Amino acid sequence: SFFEDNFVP
Amino acid sequence: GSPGIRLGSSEDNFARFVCKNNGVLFENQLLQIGLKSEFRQNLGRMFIFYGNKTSTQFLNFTPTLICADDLQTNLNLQTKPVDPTVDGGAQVQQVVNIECISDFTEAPVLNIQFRYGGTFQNVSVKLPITLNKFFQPTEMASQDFFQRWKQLSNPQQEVQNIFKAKHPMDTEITKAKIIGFGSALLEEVDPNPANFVGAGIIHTKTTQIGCLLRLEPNLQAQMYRLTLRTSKDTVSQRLCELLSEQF
Repeated sequence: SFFEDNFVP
Repeated sequence: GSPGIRLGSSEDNFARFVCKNNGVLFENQLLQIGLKSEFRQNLGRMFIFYGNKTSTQFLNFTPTLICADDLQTNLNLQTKPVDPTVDGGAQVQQVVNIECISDFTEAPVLNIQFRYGGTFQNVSVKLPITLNKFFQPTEMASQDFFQRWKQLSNPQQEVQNIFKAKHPMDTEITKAKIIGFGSALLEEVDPNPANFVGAGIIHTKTTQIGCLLRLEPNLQAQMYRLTLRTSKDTVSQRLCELLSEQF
């Protein structure tokens, strides 16, 4: 899938 | 939001009725107010149970619903009078019919007045009628979801809140919280199985708001990042605040 970014680094 | 300890205030248990409809909303040493509710489309029906905990009758028992100037144009409440006499140990029921006109943030005020032992008893408590109650969950495949996710144009329609968890980050509890909140819980949308994705429609008389959401737990930090994207800025704002307080 693909959200632009992710909170959990 | 007010300054000072929230104990014996008008919203001691308000937060507990955001993701569930039933429970005891308020209880002092004379009276217990219980709640049972159901919502469909932009409507709902709330049952309010008034339990007399004493050995004597309450007289001139008068419950009134009060909606602030703006709230009133956004929320419509209708109900019938309750018999002003409640025996000791007895419970009397009041039905409140609800109609959501447009999105809102404020909560209605329930004012109860009655005579006990010849004294004036006066109680006020906020009624847990929140925007997410008018949710229509919408299941959809991952592809559909992302297609809709990227149709946001208005940057104001995207509200993100990064907050500290006020409760243990239990997975099953979290699931139940999101489902109870109202949107559908979509599986396998976020590749990371620890995250939660939600989608649903907020129903109101004048407009139907599409809403998407993403909850991201960070167990080590004990934090979350909640992301809301809806077709209306104020809806994205209010749902983000409401849901943020639940974790």
